[PDB]
Amino acid sequence: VRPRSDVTHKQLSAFGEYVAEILPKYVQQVQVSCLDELEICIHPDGVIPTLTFLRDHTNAQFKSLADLTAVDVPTRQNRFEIVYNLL
Amino acid sequence: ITHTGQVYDEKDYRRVRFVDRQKEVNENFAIDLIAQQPVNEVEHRIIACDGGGGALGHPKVYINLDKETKTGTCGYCGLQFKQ
Amino acid sequence: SGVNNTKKWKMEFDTRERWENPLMGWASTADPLSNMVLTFSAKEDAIAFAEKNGWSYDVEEKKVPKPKSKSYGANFSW
Amino acid sequence: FGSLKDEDRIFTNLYGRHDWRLKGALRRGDWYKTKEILLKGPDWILGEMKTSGLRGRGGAGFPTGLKWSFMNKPSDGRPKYLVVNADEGEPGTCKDREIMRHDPHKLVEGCLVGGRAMGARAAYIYIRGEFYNEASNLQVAIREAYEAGLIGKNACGSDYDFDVFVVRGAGAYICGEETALIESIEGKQGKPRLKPPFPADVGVFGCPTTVANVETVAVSPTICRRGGTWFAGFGRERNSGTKLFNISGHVNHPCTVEEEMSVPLKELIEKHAGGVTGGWDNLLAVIPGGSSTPLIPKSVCETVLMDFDALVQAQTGLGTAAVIVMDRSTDIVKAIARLIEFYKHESCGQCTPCREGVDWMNKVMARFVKGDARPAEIDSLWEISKQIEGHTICALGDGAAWPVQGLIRHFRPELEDRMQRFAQQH
Amino acid sequence: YNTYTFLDLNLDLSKFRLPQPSS
Amino acid sequence: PATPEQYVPYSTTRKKIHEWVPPSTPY
Amino acid sequence: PSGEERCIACKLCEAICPAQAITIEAEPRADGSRRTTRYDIDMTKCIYCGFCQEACPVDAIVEGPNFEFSTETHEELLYNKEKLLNNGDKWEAEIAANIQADYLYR
Amino acid sequence: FVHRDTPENNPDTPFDFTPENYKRIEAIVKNYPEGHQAAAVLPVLDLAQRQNGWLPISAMNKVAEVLQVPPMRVYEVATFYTMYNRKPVGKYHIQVCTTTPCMLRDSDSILETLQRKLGIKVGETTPDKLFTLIEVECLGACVNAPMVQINDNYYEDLTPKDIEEIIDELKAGKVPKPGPRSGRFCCEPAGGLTSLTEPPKGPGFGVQAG
Amino acid sequence: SNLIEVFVDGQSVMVEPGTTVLQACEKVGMQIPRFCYHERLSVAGNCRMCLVEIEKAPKVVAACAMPVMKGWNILTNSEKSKKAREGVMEFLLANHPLDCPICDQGGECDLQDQSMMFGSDRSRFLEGKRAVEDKNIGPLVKTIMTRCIQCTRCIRFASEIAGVDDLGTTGRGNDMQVGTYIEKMFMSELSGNVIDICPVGALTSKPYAFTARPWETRKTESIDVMDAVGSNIVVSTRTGEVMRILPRMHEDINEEWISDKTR
Ligand SMILES: Cc1cc2nc3c(=O)[nH]c(=O)nc-3n(C[C@H](O)[C@H](O)[C@H](O)COP(=O)(O)O)c2cc1C
Ligand code: SF4
Ligand code: SF4
Ligand code: SF4
Ligand code: SF4
Ligand code: FES
Ligand code: FES
Ligand SMILES: [Zn+2]
Repeated sequence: VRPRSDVTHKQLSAFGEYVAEILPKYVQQVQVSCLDELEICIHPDGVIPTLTFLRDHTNAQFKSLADLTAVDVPTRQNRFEIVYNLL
Repeated sequence: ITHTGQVYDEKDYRRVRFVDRQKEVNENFAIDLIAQQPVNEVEHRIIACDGGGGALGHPKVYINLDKETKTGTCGYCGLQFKQ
Repeated sequence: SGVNNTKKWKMEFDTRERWENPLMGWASTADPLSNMVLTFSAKEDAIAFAEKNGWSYDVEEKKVPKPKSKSYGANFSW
Repeated sequence: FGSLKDEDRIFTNLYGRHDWRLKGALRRGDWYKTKEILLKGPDWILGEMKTSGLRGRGGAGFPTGLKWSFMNKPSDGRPKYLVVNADEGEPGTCKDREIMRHDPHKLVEGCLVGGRAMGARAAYIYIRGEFYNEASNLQVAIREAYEAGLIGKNACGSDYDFDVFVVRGAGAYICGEETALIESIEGKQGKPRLKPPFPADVGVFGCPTTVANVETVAVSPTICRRGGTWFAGFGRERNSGTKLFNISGHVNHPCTVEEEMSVPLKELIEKHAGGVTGGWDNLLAVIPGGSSTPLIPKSVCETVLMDFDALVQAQTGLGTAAVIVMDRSTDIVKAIARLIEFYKHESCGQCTPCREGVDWMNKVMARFVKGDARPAEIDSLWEISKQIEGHTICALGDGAAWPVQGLIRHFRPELEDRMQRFAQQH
Repeated sequence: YNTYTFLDLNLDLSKFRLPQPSS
Repeated sequence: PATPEQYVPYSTTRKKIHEWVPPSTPY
Repeated sequence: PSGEERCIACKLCEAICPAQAITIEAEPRADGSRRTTRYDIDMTKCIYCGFCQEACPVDAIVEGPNFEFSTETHEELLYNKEKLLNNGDKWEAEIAANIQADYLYR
Repeated sequence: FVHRDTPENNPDTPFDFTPENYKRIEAIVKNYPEGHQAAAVLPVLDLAQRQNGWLPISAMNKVAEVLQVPPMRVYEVATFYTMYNRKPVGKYHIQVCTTTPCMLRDSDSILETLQRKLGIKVGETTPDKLFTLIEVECLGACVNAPMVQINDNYYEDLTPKDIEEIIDELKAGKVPKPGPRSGRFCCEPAGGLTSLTEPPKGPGFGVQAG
Repeated sequence: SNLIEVFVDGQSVMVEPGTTVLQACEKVGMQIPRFCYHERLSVAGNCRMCLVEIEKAPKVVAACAMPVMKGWNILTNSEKSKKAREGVMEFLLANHPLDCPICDQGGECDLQDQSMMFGSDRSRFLEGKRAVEDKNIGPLVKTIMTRCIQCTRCIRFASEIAGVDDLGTTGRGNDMQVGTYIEKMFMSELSGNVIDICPVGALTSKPYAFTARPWETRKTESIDVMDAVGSNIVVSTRTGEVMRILPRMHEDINEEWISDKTR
């Protein structure tokens, strides 16, 4: 059974609302998965704005880019789903 | 000829392979070695067959030696059991 | 009787030559697009991909079992 | 409470001592108000049983009146039917054997009294094949009755028509089930059906049908002819009326007495029948309703009287009210073990739970008697037991689980010792 | 009693039984 | 407690097909 | 021991072989029994991962302690059922000791 | 449950209801609704058993014919019920009740005595084909827990010596007083009736205007 | 509008009166694990592997035979209906012979899956298994019936689709054996369907005995040319030779069945 701490789900969920409030124009959906990780889904135009806010904001410094990858779901109209993981 | 045929027809060009060479063929056919084995007589209607081992043999299946007409044969060892 | 493998639309390609390797007797092939089975979620999204890539399609409508009424007692009538 | 008066004992010919035949029956005056009763109306007859509040005299307990009320609904062009199950495969049910061997007419007029209550065209009586003797006695009795014109078209000088038939059982306990008997009559294998199609709506030969324990059919005419309320007074609350009690095993004088219901369990062996062989303290346990019901240990024996409400409080069932008693010289574990052997040799095998589950408990129970099995296995049989209890198509799987549950519930220390005994001698 | 007596009683109560419906 | 014996592969398969053998004498 | 091949052509060992190396086309062997007519490893695709010795429910296919079997040619590595069965008719004195030595841990 | 055709027990044997039997056959049918001759299987199969105890595959097929049913139907009915015997039972088929009620009354105690008297294992016919012993289950006469059923005789409260008297009477002579032995009759509290000795109240009594 | 409303874990679907509880789950999209229930075969209730729990109800009901009533919410993934499957699967497996690497319905088993998804991680049956005696039902069906879960699909098909009532159950108790009391071959067209309809691999196809294993078989959907009904069929090909032809469902032409000739 998982030892998932609930503190994290909440803390991060709260950041997800923070990011969604700070950037309403580009973020289409924010969700904390049950693996306790966060995912902010942004319109493609928000790629440089959203990542700059995270790289340079005192309450959310996300200095390193862990990876950039693109899942290809052929069904979706916009097949590629570029995903940027930041630390 | 292997226990499963395979013998090349004289005309088969697939015979060059063995020239200056030979053919890997196992002389110990299991069709016969298993026939060179005593039908395992038993008292009970049904019998087990762990493959002569626990965890070192084959999955354990119970065979119904219920009809002398037929010696049950565990599908794994090919061992005939004589009621 | 599991119906979980009959729910998503697949786009498989034509079946070309599957022949025998002379040396070991294995099945060999020259169709690069042989093991290809793209999986979509609707007729609309599969026709789109095929048209997108320039392949010819042969859509086949879905065949869901119709509802067949079943009752336990019925087999007790006379 | 107890000490049912002979003047209140319905089956007066019990123990024979009278002419089970018609002339004995006439002195019994069993056919006294039959014409009137039928004349009164079907609605009058069901009013009588509703007032009686009689419960099912077979192993299952349900209001008798409501069950009969169900097929009192208007005919849909299929002849309604009556099925009387004289099969009593359950151990200790020699209860019914009495009413066929003796006072067979009691059941014959029970059939027509009951018949007009459900408007049945005809009644089929399924006696156990073993009771060839009993089967011979009843049709002699049935033959007498028609000769008289008591049964047949215009039965008892009345508009109503009834025909009564006897069907041969073939040594199956499951043929005793509400639905499976129907299938046996229908001539297919004796395998119960599911309850969604309730017997009333779908039936013997696909027509509406109803099934009653022979005791249930037999008391109807007397409950209506006599005062049903009269009977009601005897019972306790929902429980009501006298039900025959059979006491067998480890008692000085084993006998079937129709003494009143709601009897203290300590009282019926002590006062009637025979006091527990060896003394009332030589009672390892009591099986109140027969093999299907869980046995209750002495500690609770004297405490609860015999009635279905009191027993369900006690976690046991009145059932057929067959009292099987065990002294301290018995092997509680081997006793129940043969009842599981009783059920592996008998369940139909139609349903997965019962088929493998009952065989699985039989194998574990045999090991338990030897003591070969370890102590941890004992609760695992607990868990196997409830898997069978709620999942079975019929009640027999219900019935197989209860004795196992009783042995673990009250005699868990003894089984552990048998566990211990074998481990010590290695 | 004898093996055939139960059924012979049935043989006898045939007439006693009125007609049976037909599906 | 150069060699001629070289493994050479097969197709140990029993040939999995059968061609019509034409009729032996003409018509 | 009797002499009966242990392989009952399950196909539980190419369905896991990640290098996709094994082809075990089978038949009823005319005793009514169930055995291979075909078995194969291409030892130039295998990865010595032992996912075939731990999946085999009968202990037929093993992965022996040889590591001196280099070859001057490509064909001597595409093992057939008879270069694996007489191979197993060679090391069985040396395999079984190691199976019996590790069976508990497995 | 498989009928491997044997010269004795096979379709070859000819089975046919005696002119008298066929009569009985019809009687049964009419009991059931018309066009429901199918139900006649159990009762009829029983008369094939009445005719002959063996009831071979031939006899079952015959039953199917008479009732117009599919043979498999009849085969299923015969296999399910213990009452039917698909093998030749002995002349006197002794069945000993060994459910817990009887056991506690030493029903098994009877068994040992009968095995010795018949001098044979439990479950097979005597060489004489005289008797066949089987460990049958509850017979519904628990009150007299010691109990054995001999071709309907259904004896009760049997003790080793009791069975002794009974088995000897079967071996030489017939009809050995079938029924209980102690004189407890059927379900009599052995000590005394304790009930119903006040003579029956007669008709009309208690009517209470229903 | 005689639709009656019933809740599938809340989806609140509306269904015709007389639809079974199993059928109600299907329209929401849930699948009741089932054995002995086939859509075009009569409901029998033999396995009871489909026990579900309608709401605020005392006991589990058989989704194959219970007519759904008004406003009963089915709870298909409750803590109870899983103990009603974790405990049935305990039983089917208990008397089962472990020869899954013999059973050519290896990956085509509706009994390993349901065990592998809804059943139990371990076994508690420390006792002795049973064995039945292999008989010959023909040259097309190999009945290794020690595999049989007494689900009576075979008996029904043999009696309701093919009108050949040769098959039947014999014996009671755990001894029930589903077969032909006397050894009479099951000779009829429509015969091979029994293979496809027995979820267990007790009786399977004798020609396709051990030539393949289903994960490998590449499946191409084509048409029957042997007869003019033009039955739909799926040709299962491995490495380029056809290994088996089994039916694929066409409501109008062959609804899940194909002839003995075209298989
Ligand atoms: C396995 C089994 C055996 C049964 N045997 C009998 C029986 O021998 N006699 C009987 O009256 N009821 C028997 N029953 C109960 C019947 O199913 C049914 O509930 C009862 O006969 C109805 O009678 P009542 O409503 O008059 O009590 C049995 C039930 C089961 C599950
Ligand atoms: S080797 Fe082991 S696994 Fe591979 S097939 Fe033969 S038996 Fe099945
Ligand atoms: S070891 Fe070689 S063969 Fe065995 S599985 Fe890994 S790769 Fe496939
Ligand atoms: S059926 Fe064949 S495959 Fe499915 S479980 Fe039983 S054995 Fe394994
Ligand atoms: S054979 Fe297949 S179908 Fe017939 S019962 Fe056994 S399992 Fe169910
Ligand atoms: S147990 Fe033998 S009489 Fe019921
Ligand atoms: S599937 Fe519901 S009864 Fe077997
Ligand atoms: Zn073996």
